[PDB]
Amino acid sequence: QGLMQFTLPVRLCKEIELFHFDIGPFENMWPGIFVYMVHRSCGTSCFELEKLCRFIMSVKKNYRRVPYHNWKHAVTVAHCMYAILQNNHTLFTDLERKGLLIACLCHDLDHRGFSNSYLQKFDHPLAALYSTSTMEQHHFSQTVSILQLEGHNIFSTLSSSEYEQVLEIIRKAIIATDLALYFGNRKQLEEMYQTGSLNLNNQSHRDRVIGLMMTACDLCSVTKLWPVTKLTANDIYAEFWAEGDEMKKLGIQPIPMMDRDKKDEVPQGQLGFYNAVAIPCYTTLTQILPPTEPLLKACRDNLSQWEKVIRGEE
Ligand SMILES: Cc1nn(C)c(C(=O)Nc2ccn3cc(-c4ccccc4)nc3n2)c1Br
Ligand SMILES: [Mg+2]
Ligand SMILES: [Zn+2]
Repeated sequence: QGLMQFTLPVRLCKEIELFHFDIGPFENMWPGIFVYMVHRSCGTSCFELEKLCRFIMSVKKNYRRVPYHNWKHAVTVAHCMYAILQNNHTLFTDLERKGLLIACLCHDLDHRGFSNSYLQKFDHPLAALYSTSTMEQHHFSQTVSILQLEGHNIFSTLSSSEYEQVLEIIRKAIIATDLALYFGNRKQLEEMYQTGSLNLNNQSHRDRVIGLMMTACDLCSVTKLWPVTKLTANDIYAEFWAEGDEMKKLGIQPIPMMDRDKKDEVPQGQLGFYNAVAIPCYTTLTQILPPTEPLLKACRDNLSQWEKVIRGEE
């Protein structure tokens, strides 16, 4: 009988319920922040704590020391999904809520800071094992691996068929973080909502809405207060530019997003992205799940902050 709660300090206990929460620069608190989120989202009974803790720590170990796709990203993306699940209490099964916080913390396992594009032009062995969504099939592969280490099976009290449902929600959730897949997924959801045929009882439909949720959580840097958003931009471009450096070494002109000699275009490159991906993403999500409106508001605040960078007012 487990009378053992995690409690956070007052400021965190209050801020962590808000969508724009920043998990802070103290790495050693991030595991307690995740367990706290599982317990409130899912219950104290969801996972054997010894097993949960061991799993968290093996996930941490299999994230690399890159500027953006790192352990802090993992925990950030999982906090966004917690906030979505907490403002949509009744819409999700017990299994989706277990699976989705895990999917979020695993979604970029063993990321090296390179796009799928660069793996295919480098001719990386993972581009032969997996032809599309290369890094994403790999992240799911790494998650099965850690799940199958001794003491690390956190679903060990699910039946054979419940266990297979959760691993299938985790798989689809990780594949959907392939931003190449998002454009189609969002248009479909857009039509389904506007012709009125979107049904949350239809598993193929649920699967699209989770997919969208995964895109929203993954991109949640654009939904933070401006000082966080802006400082996280530096880390994103530090990967993008290292990737352009590697493209130039293969003898290919990278796109300007990856070319550090084109740092000047960055504010205009963020507008493109906010208009072409982020605003559309958080728009369709608010339409399907009205309580996520604060992600769209925050996103429109950061688009307005980037227009102010261009008009030389910062
Ligand atoms: C959060 C977040 N998650 N992702 C995947 C992104 C992203 O993809 N951001 C982007 C998109 C397109 N861009 C074009 C340029 C750019 C720069 C200089 C000169 C010219 C163009 N910069 C861009 N940045 C952001 Br934010
Ligand atoms: Mg990813
Ligand atoms: Zn990610």
